[PDB]
Parts: sequence; C-alpha cells; structure tokens
Amino acid sequence: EISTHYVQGSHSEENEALLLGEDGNPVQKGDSLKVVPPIYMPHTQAQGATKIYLSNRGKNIRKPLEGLASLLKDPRYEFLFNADDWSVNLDGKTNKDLD
Amino acid sequence: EISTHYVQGSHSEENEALLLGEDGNPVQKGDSLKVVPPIYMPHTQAQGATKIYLSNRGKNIRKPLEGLASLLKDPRYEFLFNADDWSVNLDGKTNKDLD
Repeated sequence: EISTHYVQGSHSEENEALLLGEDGNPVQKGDSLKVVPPIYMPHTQAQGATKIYLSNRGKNIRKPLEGLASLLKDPRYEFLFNADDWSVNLDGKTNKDLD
Repeated sequence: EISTHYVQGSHSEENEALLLGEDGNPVQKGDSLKVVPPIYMPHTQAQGATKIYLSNRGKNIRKPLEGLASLLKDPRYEFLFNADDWSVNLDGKTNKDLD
C-alpha cells in the first residue's frame, strides 16, 4: 500500500521504486522481524524525472495496519505476539507445539 | 500549497517564484517563528511574460493549516505552543527536558 512501482500500469513487486543512496544501496530496505517499514521513492510522473505511479492494489486498511504495527512493538503484548517457545519465525516454524 | 514554482513541470524548492520588489529584494520572504507567510507571484504562464506554474505537490489541507496558524497566533494556547522553557527551536532543541 505504500511502496510504489517503478513503472506505471504494472504493480510488480520486483519493480519497487525505493529511495536509493549515493552509493547505490536503498536508504531503508526494510525488515520483517523488526517493524521498520521500507523507504520508497516519492510518487511523481512529471517530466524531467522517471514516471512513478503508486500501486493500485492497496486497500483502505492503512489505519488498522498502523495500529497492528504499534501493537507489535508494545512490550505489554509479549504473551500474545512474542511467546518464548511459540514464536513463529519468517517461514512458519515453531520450536514447540501446543502439546 | 500556496507558493508558485518559477518553472513549470517540476516544483523544486529552489525554483520558488517569490514576487520581488522594485529594489530587487522580495516583498515578503516569509518568517518561521513569526506566522507571517511569504508572498508569491501570481499563477499565470501565458505568452508574453515568463511562465510560472503553481505548486504541483500540495494536498487539500489548506483549511486545517489556516486553523493551526490561527491557533499558533492565539495567546490563549501559550501553555501548549509557547511553553516557558520547553519551547522548540527551528532545529528541534529545547532549554529543558521532560524530567
């Protein structure tokens, strides 16, 4: 819903128009275990610069996603989202089960 | 949202088309601590004179910004916006902290 495709018309994930640094690397690639969101190039399709059009697949649930992001970093929900032996990693694997 | 760019197509901040005075200096460059806004040249890119285009990046929040400015110039909200020692400078540095 935020990251913009490098080319208009198509919203491919591989065309993420992120904000790159002087060296060439993006300013903020983004993390999954951490809740930092990725940085993206500003949406602008005017003359002079490349045509940047925002993704058209985004829904209207930005506020609930922001609320969930705030909740994820709250240390009062460790028992829910960060269980010791029941923490689900990226690929969906748990150290122990419900037994 | 109100100032106009000196070059059409792009709205770079370095292309601000501020209405200059007879002597050469701008009539109203604007101030930050003071809530006075800068004056800009009229939006008219017709033939005969130089082409000046309006801002192409502004949102639709002119009314809330005017309300915020009115609140900022209100002496009844000093306890919020102009606290005694916890005033914030332009670079974001206060005399004291929350402790």
